[PDB]
Amino acid sequence: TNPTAFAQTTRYVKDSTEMRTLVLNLYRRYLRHSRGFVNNYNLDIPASQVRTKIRQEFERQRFVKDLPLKNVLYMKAQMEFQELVNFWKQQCHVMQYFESIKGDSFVQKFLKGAQ
Amino acid sequence: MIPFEALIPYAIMFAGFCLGGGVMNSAITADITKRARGPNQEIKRNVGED
Amino acid sequence: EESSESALSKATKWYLLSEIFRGLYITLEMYFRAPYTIYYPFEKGPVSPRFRGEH
Amino acid sequence: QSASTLTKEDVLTRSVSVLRGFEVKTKDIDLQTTFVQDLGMDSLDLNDALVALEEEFDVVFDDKTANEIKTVGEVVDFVLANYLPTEQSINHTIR
Amino acid sequence: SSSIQRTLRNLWKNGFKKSFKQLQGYNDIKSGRLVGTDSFGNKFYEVDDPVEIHMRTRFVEYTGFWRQD
Amino acid sequence: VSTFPLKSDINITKSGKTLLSVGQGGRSSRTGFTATVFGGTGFLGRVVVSKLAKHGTNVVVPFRNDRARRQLKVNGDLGVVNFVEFDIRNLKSIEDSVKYSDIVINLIGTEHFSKNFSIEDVNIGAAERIAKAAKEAGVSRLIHVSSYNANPSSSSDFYATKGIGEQVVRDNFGPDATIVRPAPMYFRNSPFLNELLQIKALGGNVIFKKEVYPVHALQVGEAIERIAFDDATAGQTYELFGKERYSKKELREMIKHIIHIGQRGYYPYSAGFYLPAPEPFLYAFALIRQYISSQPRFNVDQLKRSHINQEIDQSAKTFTDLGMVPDELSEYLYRYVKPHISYTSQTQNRTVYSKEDIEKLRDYVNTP
Amino acid sequence: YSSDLPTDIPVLSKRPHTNLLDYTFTTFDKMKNWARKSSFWPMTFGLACCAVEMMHVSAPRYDQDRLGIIFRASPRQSDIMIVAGTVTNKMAPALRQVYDQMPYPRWVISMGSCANGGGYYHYSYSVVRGVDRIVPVDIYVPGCPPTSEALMYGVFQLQKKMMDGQTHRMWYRSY
Amino acid sequence: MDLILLMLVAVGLNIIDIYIMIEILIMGCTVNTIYSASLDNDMIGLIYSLIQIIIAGVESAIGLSILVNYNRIRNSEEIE
Amino acid sequence: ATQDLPPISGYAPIQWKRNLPSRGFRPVIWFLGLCTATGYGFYQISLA
Amino acid sequence: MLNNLFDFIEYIEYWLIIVAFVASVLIVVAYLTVAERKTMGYMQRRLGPNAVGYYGVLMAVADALKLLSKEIVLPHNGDIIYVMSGPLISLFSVLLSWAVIPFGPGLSLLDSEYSIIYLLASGSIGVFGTVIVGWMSNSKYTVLATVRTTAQLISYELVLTTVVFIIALIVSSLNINVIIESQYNIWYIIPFFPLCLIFFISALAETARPPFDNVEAESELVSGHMTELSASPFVIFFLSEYCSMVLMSTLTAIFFFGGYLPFSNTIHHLILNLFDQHSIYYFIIEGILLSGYLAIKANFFMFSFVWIRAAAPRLRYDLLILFCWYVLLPIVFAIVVFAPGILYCFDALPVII
Ligand SMILES: NC(=O)C1=CN([C@@H]2O[C@H](COP(=O)(O)OP(=O)(O)OC[C@H]3O[C@@H](n4cnc5c(N)ncnc54)[C@H](OP(=O)(O)O)[C@@H]3O)[C@@H](O)[C@H]2O)C=CC1
Ligand SMILES: CCCCCCCCCCCC(=O)OC[C@H](COP(=O)(O)OCC[N+](C)(C)C)OC(=O)CCCCCCCCCCC
Ligand SMILES: CCCCCCCCCCCC(=O)OC[C@H](COP(=O)(O)OCC[N+](C)(C)C)OC(=O)CCCCCCCCCCC
Ligand SMILES: CCCCCCCCCCCC(=O)OC[C@H](COP(=O)(O)OCC[N+](C)(C)C)OC(=O)CCCCCCCCCCC
Ligand code: SF4
Repeated sequence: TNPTAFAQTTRYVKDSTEMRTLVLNLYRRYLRHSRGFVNNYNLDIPASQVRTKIRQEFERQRFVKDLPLKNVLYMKAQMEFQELVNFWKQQCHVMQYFESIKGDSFVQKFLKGAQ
Repeated sequence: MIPFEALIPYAIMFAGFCLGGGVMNSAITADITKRARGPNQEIKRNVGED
Repeated sequence: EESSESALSKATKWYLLSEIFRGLYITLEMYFRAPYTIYYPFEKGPVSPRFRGEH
Repeated sequence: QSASTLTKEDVLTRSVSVLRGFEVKTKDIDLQTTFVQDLGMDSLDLNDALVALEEEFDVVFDDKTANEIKTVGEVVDFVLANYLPTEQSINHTIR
Repeated sequence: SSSIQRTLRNLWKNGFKKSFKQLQGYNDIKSGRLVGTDSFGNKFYEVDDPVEIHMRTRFVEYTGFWRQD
Repeated sequence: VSTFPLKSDINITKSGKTLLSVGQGGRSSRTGFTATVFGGTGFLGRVVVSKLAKHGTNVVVPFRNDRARRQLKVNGDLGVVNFVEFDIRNLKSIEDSVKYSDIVINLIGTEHFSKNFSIEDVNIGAAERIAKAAKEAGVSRLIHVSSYNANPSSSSDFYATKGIGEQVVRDNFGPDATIVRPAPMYFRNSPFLNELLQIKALGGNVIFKKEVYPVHALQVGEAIERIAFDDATAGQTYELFGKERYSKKELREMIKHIIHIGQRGYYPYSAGFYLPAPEPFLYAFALIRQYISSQPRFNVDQLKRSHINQEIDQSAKTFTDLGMVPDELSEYLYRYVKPHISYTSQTQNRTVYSKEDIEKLRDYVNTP
Repeated sequence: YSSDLPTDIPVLSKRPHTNLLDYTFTTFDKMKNWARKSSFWPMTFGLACCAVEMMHVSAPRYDQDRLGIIFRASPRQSDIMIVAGTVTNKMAPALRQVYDQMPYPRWVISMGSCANGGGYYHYSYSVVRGVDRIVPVDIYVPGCPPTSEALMYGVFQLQKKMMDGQTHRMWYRSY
Repeated sequence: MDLILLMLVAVGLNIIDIYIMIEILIMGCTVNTIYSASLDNDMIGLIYSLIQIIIAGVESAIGLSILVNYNRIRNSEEIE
Repeated sequence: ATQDLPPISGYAPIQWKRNLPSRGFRPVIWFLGLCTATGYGFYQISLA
Repeated sequence: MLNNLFDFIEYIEYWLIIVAFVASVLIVVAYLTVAERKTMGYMQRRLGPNAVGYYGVLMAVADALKLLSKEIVLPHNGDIIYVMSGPLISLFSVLLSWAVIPFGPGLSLLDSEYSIIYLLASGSIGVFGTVIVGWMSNSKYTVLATVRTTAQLISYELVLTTVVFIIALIVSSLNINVIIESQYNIWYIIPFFPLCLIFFISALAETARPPFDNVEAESELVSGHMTELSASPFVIFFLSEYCSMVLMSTLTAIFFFGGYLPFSNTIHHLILNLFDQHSIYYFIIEGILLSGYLAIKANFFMFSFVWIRAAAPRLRYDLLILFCWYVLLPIVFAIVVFAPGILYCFDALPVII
């Protein structure tokens, strides 16, 4: 058998320096394919907004220290990339991904039953 | 056991051909014979007794 | 060279579609048998006392 | 046809404009201008610039080069040596 | 069970009025012995015809002429 | 939208009922309210009914078209959406719709007339009848949606009947009736944008010169939701319009570039994009199709309204009185004309017009 | 700009025929309703064990083809959508897209407990609790699975509702 | 209009569009042969017309194969 | 008596082995008839 | 009135003759769709349509009326040119091919010495109209079906054309009526039994009928070129495909079973001797009789179209290409040399008379 397009073999990285390079390479691939994401998924936003969204997700995991968490985060980030480029995700899922987003006071929540 | 219900559409298809042939053979032959009777309408349509 | 049929025997079954014509004949036999269809809702398929339906 | 028409002055000029649209410390960009020191780009800003410079020149930096790039002049050198016009259909050339 | 002899035989037994009703809802002209009639008015019949197939020995006549529920 | 459209879990209606809410606001939740949306199968009713049913408000949708109402049931959970076969010439059916509702929303209104109903029957006769039937049934809140240029003394038979309908709603239901005056509404399958997106628009040199303040249909549907669930909005008139003023000539030309019909220098002129005609011909053709065509075409009264521009009543309340910011057509124009773009289909690269790009295109359109 | 509206005119489904045009558009409606009921072309959308019973309706014992029922592969040639099987979250967008591509008039039949409300898999993380959360449903056929006769009865109910359509008399008397 | 070479605008911008022009141009010669042969009641002209049609179809196939192989050369990697 | 059981003598044996016996003439005969028909056909065409 | 009314019928008479000709062909095509399901149903031990009209006689009417009452799917109202031009070319091609079919001696709308060429030329246009549906279309199943239509056309076109040319060579004429009348003493089924099989095999491939239904393979390409077609564009293509089945069945009866010639000359004379030839009723009966002979033979081959569909599985089109080019073409080109050699040996080269 052969792997699908844009598939990477799973490997457990044991070097933080080597892990950092692999993350930066993948981050570039997300930016390069940003215009492809707008084309395939027929998004209503420019590719510039897509690249901004990509950076935010990479900035969330900027300060993760543990190496085992880095590998699982990296592996899951590769799977998502292979999913987007190959057009396996349905267009509704990608549209809702950009649909994501001031908290009320104590009394405001108290009046409506709070959470 | 001959299924007569299955043979009904073939009977209508058979009558489809017979409709075309029955009309074409008679309508065309009559018109050719009618127009061969004479040089005007009073001879083509009317039939003399003699 | 180790076949049991002559060249003309195998070519006659081949060119004249021997087994294809047999399959047509088997199909034509079914044309003269009683069909299985029942006329729902005027007729109902068999049911058993163990049947599970509306509560 | 299938050959580059790039000069060192044009590639530098187009590189400076694409780098000017970012949030850099200084707008005075030359070949010796470093990304980390002079312009002040962290890990993510640098790769945003590289992809931006990719789209401008229709080139793709290799992973080995991109991780090790320091100066603006290195980018201009890379574009001049690696740029190729994209292949056209069988009708664009002969017709 | 699909022959025209069976249909003409059943057509003669039922009469035109009953057979035309079967020609409108049943799609098949059929005859049988009256077995009963329920409280809604349906008439239930059983067939002694030797050429009837297994699951077709019992059938209903509905009260309506255009729709049967 | 939001996650819970209420400021509290208890709401006492002005009719005296106390309605409690259960759940966090999903499909399985309830708000305790029963609402009746007249004209729910229409363009705006589908927006309004969807917003009410998604949060658990029981919606009674009186219908005359059996096929058009089927898609409304998907909006709410089991038992939330209810249908009543009705006619404005039938009084028993109208009472049955409002018999249990605490809120009645009236979206019934036409710009045309037909063999069975005139503009006076619908924009006045129906509105008056529904308001009175609502009052006899003890409905706490009535919401009536007129047009943007409602005026009892207007030259347009649509603007006049809409203006009179505002008066009769208050004269029957009382001073507490709420009135909404939406501007031309843009959305998917929007009647406002549909005529601009049509190719063979005859007599556009006259029809498309009207200026308006178009407003997002989702906000108009959102505003009505705010009004029904806030009793401080009773007896008030709301003018719901966008901040920017557009003329249909500008939008018609802006749309042309987004649809890329101008990619060919000949095709728009050959395909009938421009169909100039003298106004008397536009009058005769509109008059003729009023007694020959069976489908509502551009009628005589819409020809008159093409000259009248939208006038904002300054004494009425706006979106800011409801604590909402109006949307901008520049930020929504592309995605609603996106279905009509010819080739698209990831051919080479989509031209996604951002909010900034739409305004840049508007200047280019206005440049001679 | 005065008006005067009648008060006791019955609804369309209960309005009798008064003049000649009431009979003319009723005849126009009946012929079109007769054809659509007669040419009942469902779309092949068998998802799970409820599809086996749908295949047995086409089997010689029941032979839906004798009623004019033909299964079409493409949504363009179909006017009935029979949801026979569990609708999962991974399948729901595909199901909605397939439904949206049917030209009107279109009807939807929901067959079996999975499509009706989730059934055995109601409390599953990957199951839609009823196909009527995604598409409008005209009739619900119960059972796990519904028998072939139970499905045929559901079709007969839909054909009965289709024969009551008054689309062209609606234009005459309601518009 | 002919002397300013208006026909150069009517020919499409693909190599296959040049092939169609050649077929149309040759077909003009055959129509002229058929027209003259019929007026003269001469079967030698119609024999000529038949020869032109067969020969014109031969070069259409030979030219197509060259264009077919030309496109194959571009799609030569064929790593699949 | 209270359970479904096979008869004391058991059930008669059934047929389960393949039963598709060959039918028709030998291929030589079919070829000869084809040549016989072709020869007679062209004889009538020749006469006409 | 009177005289003006009577000779106005004479002014419109031939149009009614054409309307009756069109009506007769459409009745067979409409009820072939019913007959196929009835024939397949009983072979499959079901009934087939018997609930739409009395015993199922209105099933064809319901299918057309329901499809004619459906919305047409297209991106825009002005995009009718895309998915309507193809169906019309296919329908006009097969309908024009019926102009040369004689229901009796001289009863063809078009009679000419090149009726055979017109028949082959007209049907070749229908092949073009089918491929137009995949006009740079974004539907991959329509695109995949267009490729297979061309592959099948290359397969059958040479064999079907050459077979008809051998029949025309035996009579030395390209007039269809002359070919029918040349079969008085012998039906070409006996001298050319191999060619009748090859003609029918070619007809199955031309009409995209199973076992050569690789174009509209439901299990492979959902609906083939019809996957995007709904309402009127679907009826026209469906109507033209079943018109082609009737045409090729009637051509099988013409080229090999004597066309309209009677099965029994003795019985044909017995039936016609009851009617006076000086009365118009003789020519009605003769027209019914001769067309009945053609109808009976064509009904059997329309039955055979349904019969082969219910017995044989589908064959891949790449195997169809090898079958037509390696097997059928060498055999047919052998007979095109065989037949003139036999006739010359016995001094029986054909002439037109
Ligand atoms: N750009 C816009 O759309 C504007 C809207 N408005 C007003 O907002 C309201 C909502 O209209 P909208 O949804 O946008 O588009 P619609 O034209 O679909 O609104 C008409 C609604 O009222 C119903 N209706 C009309 N006449 C009758 C009648 N005799 N009997 C029963 N029902 C009738 C219709 O029922 P059915 O669906 O069954 O036909 C429909 O639901 C209208 O009253 C309109 O005048 C005013 C300014 C701008
Ligand atoms: C008359 C015109 C119509 C039919 C023309 C063509 C018929 C077949 C010719 C080739 C036969 C062949 O090649 O024969 C080869 C085979 C058998 O030979 P085997 O395998 O060695 O037998 C083994 C040894 N035995 C000889 C002891 C049995 O025969 C067949 O399978 C004959 C099948 C015919 C039955 C169906 C008849 C109706 C078909 C449908 C018609 C519309
Ligand atoms: C011109 C274009 C081509 C022709 C197209 C023809 C298509 C076929 C027509 C559709 C059939 C249809 O509609 O008949 C089916 C309908 C459906 O009845 P239902 O809905 O169940 O209610 C009816 C039953 N009730 C009311 C008790 C519940 O029966 C009818 O009501 C038929 C009754 C009227 C019969 C009048 C006959 C007058 C003579 C006509 C012949 C000269
Ligand atoms: C000279 C006298 C000429 C005889 C005239 C007839 C010629 C026919 C040639 C057939 C050859 C063949 O069937 O070829 C088979 C080819 C390829 O098969 P293959 O891959 O080579 O395997 C077979 C080779 N073996 C067995 C030696 C290993 O494809 C097929 O399966 C074609 C199937 C055609 C069926 C069409 C149905 C028609 C029904 C007709 C009802 C009226
Ligand atoms: S409802 Fe029952 S039979 Fe139907 S798909 Fe679900 S589990 Fe299977």
